[PDB]
Amino acid sequence: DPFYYDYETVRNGGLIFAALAFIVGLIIILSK
Amino acid sequence: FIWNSEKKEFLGRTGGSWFKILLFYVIFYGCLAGIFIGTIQVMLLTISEFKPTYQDRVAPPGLTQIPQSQKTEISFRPNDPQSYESYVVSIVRFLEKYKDLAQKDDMIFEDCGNVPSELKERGEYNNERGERKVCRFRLEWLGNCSGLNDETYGYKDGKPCVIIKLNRVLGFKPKPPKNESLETYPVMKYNPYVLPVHCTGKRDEDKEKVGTMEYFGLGGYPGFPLQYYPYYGKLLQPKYLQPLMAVQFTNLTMDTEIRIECKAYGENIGYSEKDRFQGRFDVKIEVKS
Amino acid sequence: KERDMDELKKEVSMDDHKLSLDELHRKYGTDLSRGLTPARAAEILARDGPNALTPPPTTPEWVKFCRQLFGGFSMLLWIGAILCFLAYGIQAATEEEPQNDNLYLGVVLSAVVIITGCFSYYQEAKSSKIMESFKNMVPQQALVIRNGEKMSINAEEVVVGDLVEVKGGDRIPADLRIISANGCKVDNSSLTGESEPQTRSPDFTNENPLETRNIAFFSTNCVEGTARGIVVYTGDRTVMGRIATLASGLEGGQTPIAAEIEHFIHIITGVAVFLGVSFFILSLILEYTWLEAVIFLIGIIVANVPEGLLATVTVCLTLTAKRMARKNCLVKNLEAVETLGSTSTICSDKTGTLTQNRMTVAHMWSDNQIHEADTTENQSGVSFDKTSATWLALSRIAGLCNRAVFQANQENLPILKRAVAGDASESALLKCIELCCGSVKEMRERYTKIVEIPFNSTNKYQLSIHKNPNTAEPRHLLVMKGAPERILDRCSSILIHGKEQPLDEELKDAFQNAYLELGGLGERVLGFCHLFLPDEQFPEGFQFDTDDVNFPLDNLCFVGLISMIDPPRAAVPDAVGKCRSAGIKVIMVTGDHPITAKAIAKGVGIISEGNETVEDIAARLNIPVSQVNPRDAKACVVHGSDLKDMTSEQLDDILKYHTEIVFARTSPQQKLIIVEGCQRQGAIVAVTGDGVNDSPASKKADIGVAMGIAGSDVSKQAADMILLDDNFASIVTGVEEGRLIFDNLKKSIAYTLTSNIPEITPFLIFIIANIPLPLGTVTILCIDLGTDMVPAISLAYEQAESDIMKRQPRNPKTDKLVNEQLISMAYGQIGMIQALGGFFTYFVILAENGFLPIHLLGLRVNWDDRWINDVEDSYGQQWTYEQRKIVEFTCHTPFFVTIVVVQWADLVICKTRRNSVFQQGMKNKILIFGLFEETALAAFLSYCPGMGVALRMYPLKPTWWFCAFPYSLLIFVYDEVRKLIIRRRPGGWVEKETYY
Ligand code: BEF
Ligand SMILES: [Mg+2]
Repeated sequence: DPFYYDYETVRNGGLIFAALAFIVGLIIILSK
Repeated sequence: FIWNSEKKEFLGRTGGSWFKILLFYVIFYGCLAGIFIGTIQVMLLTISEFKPTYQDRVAPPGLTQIPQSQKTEISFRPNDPQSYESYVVSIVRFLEKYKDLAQKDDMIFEDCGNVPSELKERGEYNNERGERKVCRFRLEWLGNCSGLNDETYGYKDGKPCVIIKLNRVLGFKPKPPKNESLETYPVMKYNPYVLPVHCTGKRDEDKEKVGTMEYFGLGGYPGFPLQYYPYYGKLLQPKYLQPLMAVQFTNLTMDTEIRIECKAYGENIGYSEKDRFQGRFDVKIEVKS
Repeated sequence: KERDMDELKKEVSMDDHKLSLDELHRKYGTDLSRGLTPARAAEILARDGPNALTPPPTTPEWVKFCRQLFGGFSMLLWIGAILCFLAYGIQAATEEEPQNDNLYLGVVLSAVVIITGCFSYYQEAKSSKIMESFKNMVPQQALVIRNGEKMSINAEEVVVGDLVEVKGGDRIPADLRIISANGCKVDNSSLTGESEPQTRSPDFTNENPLETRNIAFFSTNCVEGTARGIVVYTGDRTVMGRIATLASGLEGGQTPIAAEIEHFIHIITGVAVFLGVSFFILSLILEYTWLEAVIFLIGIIVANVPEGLLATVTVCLTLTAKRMARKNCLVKNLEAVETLGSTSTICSDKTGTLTQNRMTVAHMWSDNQIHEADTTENQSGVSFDKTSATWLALSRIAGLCNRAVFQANQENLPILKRAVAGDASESALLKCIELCCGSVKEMRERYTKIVEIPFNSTNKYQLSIHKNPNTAEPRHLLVMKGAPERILDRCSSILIHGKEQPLDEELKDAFQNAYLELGGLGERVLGFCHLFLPDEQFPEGFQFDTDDVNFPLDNLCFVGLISMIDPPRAAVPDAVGKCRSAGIKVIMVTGDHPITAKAIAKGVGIISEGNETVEDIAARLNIPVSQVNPRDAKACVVHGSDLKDMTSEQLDDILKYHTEIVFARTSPQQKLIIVEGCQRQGAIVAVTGDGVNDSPASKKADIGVAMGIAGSDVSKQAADMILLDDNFASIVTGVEEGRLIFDNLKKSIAYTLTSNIPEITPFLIFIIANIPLPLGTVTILCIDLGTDMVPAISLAYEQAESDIMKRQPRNPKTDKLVNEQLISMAYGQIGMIQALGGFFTYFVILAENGFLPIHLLGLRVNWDDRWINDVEDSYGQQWTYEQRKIVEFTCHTPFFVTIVVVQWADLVICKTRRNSVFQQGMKNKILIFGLFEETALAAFLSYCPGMGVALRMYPLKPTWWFCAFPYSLLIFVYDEVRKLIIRRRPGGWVEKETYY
């Protein structure tokens, strides 16, 4: 049916998008 | 200071070069728009002129009423002619489009089964076929309430009554529940070609149950006939007349207010706790006289 | 009648020192050597007040905390909170939705304000905490005589009119009239700014009672000798008591920053009410019945005011003033951090301030040649050629001959800033010995002191004799230092390269002209001489005595002069070289003497080598001074004599027609009206000091500066800044930072403000064309205050776009923090294109699911009715309530996504105001982190589970992000070609209209 979206995977995935970005910056702001 | 109103060779603030600031702003906004306007014009060539690209949000259709009251509460007086006029003017204009002389041109209408029939697939959802005929609808199939000249009129002046209508959903081949009905309460063995609903004093506990209901349908069933589903959309079927369904409350204590939930069952039908109107239906009533 | 009291305090004081000691003995009622009995003194100690300052009259309790709760912007935002609750009103009553809507906002507003003030109060209380840990008041007890009998009672039981006896080391308990003395030099550096220690005596000398000799002054300490004298003024009646209180009793004056805060609130709220309030008039002006026509005003107008910037600001300053906290220079208040960058004039005191207030060897005379010592405090300077024997001799001379000695714990301290109980000349001399020619511990114990002669009364000579540890000539050694004129009289033989000679009148006038040359350079000169004794006439065992001439007083062997002056702090001169490089006038004010002040200021460059005063032009022409046109002297020296005798427009003409100004001999109060005078020009003024004559000038300056160790206590609580290490190079940092932090904030404000255009424009048209609510408040809360937080802070760490110490200081009138171009920029063009993309972001979604754009006109009416569960689109689909509201809050959530996106373009293009971002680069770390974190917070918020349930915001379908792309793009493109054309042709058009 065209009336059921897989919302849970793109959700599992922006959260991945969010951490990596969020942690790249924690690798960006502590250059040591 | 606070007096730069009309300064020499200058108005309040600046002005000798206003034409400069102003002209820049017209081009700019005139160009901020010819961009944006491009962009939305783009966005408009990618919308299927026929099917909604995204339909997932209406996943569970719902049950609405004809007298879309203030708060699903029908509070009237079976006496004062005006106590009930908001409500029956709304009923009078709702089915203004379902009288048989309105639907005279056979060119766009066709005479379908007068019994709940099978899915009238008229092709595919593209425009290769011409304009599809619309199955017709005779006030007859709604009895004792606006069933023509026999009774009705007071439209519920005495024992209150109301039509339930499904939300047109482009494409909905509504799937009803199979003959193994997972607790569908008292209903007849016509579970094949029709989609049902029923109403209750209260939800899932003890109830101020006070009511004897009587349902009116196409040939006399309690639901929705499949020979009119799913809708082919407004551009492909104008003036299309979706199934309506009428429920009547006879034995009503008058000076007290109870509640009534009308649910609708099917794999193709679902329910939401946050939306009391998804898949089910709520109305409170008070025949105060 | 206390302003009349505040005014006889900006006036020079007056007294009565010029009387016969008998006329003295008649007025006050007391004896000269026997004093007043102690039942009369138990009758005067309670007729008024014990010799004591009324404690600082300022004691605000911890309820002073509502101060950081109001002000200019917080109190300008204060209304908003109440307005929200005022808009909250109807919801509470009429069954609507006050439960969780217009109530949380109020809490948020309050909490936000609360935070803003709970954090700019906490700091301003960890810096009133770390300056109250330096006040070590050791109370010092007066030697008071009472019923003849020297009775040293506590510093607090003494009275006007009984004797007090100072010896060496006793702080002066109060203001006296010397009636007797013996070699009594006291040190008033702390009270009037006089440098070298000043002698005290009973006869009557000058008339300005400060510089006179028969009067001492509280807080100054008696350096040497002993004196007797009579107490004139007690308690708050002293001179440093008239001055502490007038210091205490003037206004801190507004800082140019909270001002650029105010004219911003003028424009913020200025258009806020002008548009919004007048714009909801329009709501009811169309046809909306009054009753519910303004039922949405509380909120739609709320977006216009930029909630959040309040926090972003009090941090951009907090990070700056944590960096100045790492270089040893504390701000008592926040906003003063900037002030220095806007300084066009810097007053600065001589003693204790510009200098070390410690006598130190300056120049030296040997072999008819002058040698400049090292005169700094951290030994980074020029050391003379210490190879000649003339030096070796002159050295052991000064080393052997001194009463001065090191204290026990004086080893690990710098050889100069360490302590010396003893004289000044003997301290500075002992000092330049232990540094230039080895240690003085084993050189003053190698020679056995036979008979000494301390400083005498007639002539000038201090002398001693020792025996011979050398192996060559076992003859005896004699040494003597004394005045050039009175030691040139008793001398005859000379010394060079190890062999003697006699006095020729050629080198006696090369001596009379490098005494008058070294002495005319402000330096107190001292000759040094020695002689051998005829060891045939006095044997190797004859212990001489102290009764008669035991050795030749004439035909001695002179060696060399030796000069000393109070030398500047090391970091002083370069600090000033930068001062004027940035075009800051540097004027010098000091209560010191015009020849010592003429030599120090030429030495520092306030007066560049080479302006002649009105006086250098007149002794050189050999004409009367009244002859030269003051127009031709670019520099000038003014004796505070003429100064009492002077008005405003006059003072107006001096500061105006004179670049290099040095004021001399000015009472504490006379430094006020100086600050106040450089303040009748419209410029801002930055004052730096040491003792208590600055308390008034340090408080009335836009900002006052003090010293930490070398300072006193009445101008360390009045100044608005303190210098802990006493390093004066740190000021060079401060005009650089306030000028920079200036230019960054300008970027910072324009960032959050641009937000405010796609912020409200939604609440606007939503009323215009009757469409659904394209953006929510919750959304409005996570930008002004949620994501936009860290990027508006990362922009505070932006670096410099040209040479900052190159451009002259800002004109407080012209260069506006928020000038009218920024708004034509942030509110004018960017926020517009900004609105453009969120709204483009807004149509695609209602269109893609099913609601075409031309369809949505007039819609919101049926769409905000909680009961219309059948709502047709253009495709003919019927939609319930919670369904299309769900489509609403996810037209809330990505609009916000689209925002941050353009907020990318914005933050990247506000980073530089003039320079292409490819020349300035993304070297800003935090700013990268900002990009990363802001996106992450955002993307965390939409996709987090039960986010639709809590905040009314759901996961986005993927094809939504990239909709703000060519916009944030065209944005970056627009401002970059903007910031290139300004680099090419600034003079014509472009720059003038835009450049914020
Ligand atoms: F202390 Be300063 F020389 F006025
Ligand atoms: Mg000083």
